[PDB]
Amino acid sequence: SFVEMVDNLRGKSGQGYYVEMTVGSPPQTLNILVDTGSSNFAVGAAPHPFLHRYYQRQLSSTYRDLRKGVYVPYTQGKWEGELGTDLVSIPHGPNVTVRANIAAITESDKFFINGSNWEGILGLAYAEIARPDDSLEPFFDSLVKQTHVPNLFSLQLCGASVGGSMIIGGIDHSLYTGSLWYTPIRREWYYEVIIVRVEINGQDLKMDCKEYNYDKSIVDSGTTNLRLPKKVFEAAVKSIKAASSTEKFPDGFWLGEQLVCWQAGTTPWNIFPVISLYLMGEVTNQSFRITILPQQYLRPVEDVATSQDDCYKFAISQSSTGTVMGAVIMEGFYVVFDRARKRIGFAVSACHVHDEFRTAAVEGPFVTLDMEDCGYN
Ligand SMILES: CCCCNC(=O)[C@H](C)C[C@H](O)[C@@H]1C[C@H](C)CCCCCCCC(=O)N[C@@H](C)C(=O)N1
Repeated sequence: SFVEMVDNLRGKSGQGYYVEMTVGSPPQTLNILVDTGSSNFAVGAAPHPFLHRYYQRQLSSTYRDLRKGVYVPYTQGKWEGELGTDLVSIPHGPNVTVRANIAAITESDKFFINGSNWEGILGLAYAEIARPDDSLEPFFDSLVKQTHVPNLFSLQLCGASVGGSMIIGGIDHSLYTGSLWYTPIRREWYYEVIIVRVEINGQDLKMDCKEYNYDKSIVDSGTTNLRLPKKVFEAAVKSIKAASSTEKFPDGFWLGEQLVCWQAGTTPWNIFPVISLYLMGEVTNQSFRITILPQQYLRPVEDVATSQDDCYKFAISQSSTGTVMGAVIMEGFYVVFDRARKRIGFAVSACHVHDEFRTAAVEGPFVTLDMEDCGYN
């Protein structure tokens, strides 16, 4: 019955993917952003210039107040509100209803996005990072505990205004090609994984692999870019710069502060390198790799002015809180969050965006010694 969930995600490029949900009785319809980078379910519950609608507790007969405040800070954006519970369901998801924790957003800062079309957020990670603390059971945990929905979900994010699928409770084989490759969820808080090697156009960056996970490495559908720790970010940009030297860039471009353009249909993709991220595998000394095409880290940005050229923004940015594999990475694949078996699977997506002479891929197996040493402690 997964076909009913295919194509249940929508969104605007760079503004997150959202799924439709209903909260309260009678059911209140809202678009909720899917965030594997957090664990709190929250919805705008008070007027806001960027919100077209919001959760109205006074109109729901099943709403229960928990009489507790809550605040949640993200890499960018934050909100605070009032905790409570209410009945929730997903129209284009499993046919079930569950009572879950809901944070009614009363105040926010740089959280809601103008014209994004979503009014709430669904944190799909674990209770360990839930606010105010791990006692606030996350939505998916509640779903799994109250219903017969298996403990896993998969995300198929399709880039270029964007669409995709969140298959709740299973894997839909019609959405990917080739084999699924699994990497262990290191610890159950963020969906933390371990990167064991990085190559750019087939050349190893040759850094201590701990640097790749310096602090941590997570998979986050709620982050647009591929975010890399300082040292790693610098090595990558240096490499990407050198490979594309035969072109001129505003330099602010490499910081994501300025976009580059080219005459329509003349983008020199061939000069931008593919990036291969090797992830720890399921067996001893075994890993696999996923390769990223420049069409993924060069996010298209429409030019409101003279819509004659194709412009793009560099979607790889520096981080101080570890590596973040955002939409830039996920859009190229079918990603399975197999909580039950504590692993995350990757497979080439059916909606992959491949160029003409190169192909995004998930390949294995590779042999890699001392992978455990790649994890930061
Ligand atoms: C409270 C512990 C968990 C905190 N988790 C996070 O902060 C994760 C890593 C980031 C979240 O996914 C947040 C989720 C944000 C609020 C909402 C999605 C907004 C659409 C994408 C906007 C551009 C973007 O890329 N935002 C990143 C920088 C971001 O902060 N992402």
